[PDB]
Amino acid sequence: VRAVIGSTYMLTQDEVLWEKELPPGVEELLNKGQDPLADRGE
Amino acid sequence: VRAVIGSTYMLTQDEVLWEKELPPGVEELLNKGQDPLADRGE
Amino acid sequence: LSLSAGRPKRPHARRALCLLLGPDFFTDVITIETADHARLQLQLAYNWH
Ligand SMILES: Nc1ncnc2c1ncn2[C@@H]1O[C@H](COP(=O)(O)OP(=O)(O)OC[C@H]2O[C@@H](O)[C@H](O)[C@@H]2O)[C@@H](O)[C@H]1O
Repeated sequence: VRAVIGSTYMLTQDEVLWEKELPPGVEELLNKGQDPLADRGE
Repeated sequence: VRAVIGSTYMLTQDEVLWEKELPPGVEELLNKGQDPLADRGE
Repeated sequence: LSLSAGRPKRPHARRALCLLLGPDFFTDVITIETADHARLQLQLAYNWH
């Protein structure tokens, strides 16, 4: 499984989308912590 | 019984999936302890 | 990073992916005792970077 970043990628014949399962708690810190320099009081 | 890690492995003619039975308590520490550097207060 | 936050500085709060290196400051109340057995709570700004 690789991370393709760049142009608009099209899946080849033998590729399927891989679901990255983040550890619990981390998913809250990415949605909540959009900018921790300004969002810091809570 | 061996641990195959790497490419997408396909079972041969004389291989069956082996269920690793962890000791009790350890299975809780792998599901709960995803990141003990951040998840440490409990 | 399971950091510390709040006034009395609870040890497990403000969990967070980032770590600021800028000149910030955390205010903590600390209740200390003097040499005359007159305990008093006081605050420090703690300018850190
Ligand atoms: N996600 C984070 N990553 C790294 N460092 C952090 C994070 N969140 C807070 N910190 C640091 O830990 C300190 C904890 O502060 P708190 O006790 O939550 O707030 P308080 O001490 O009352 O006041 C701090 C004050 O300083 C300013 O940086 C901030 O605007 C706040 O008003 C913060 O000031 C900040 O510098």
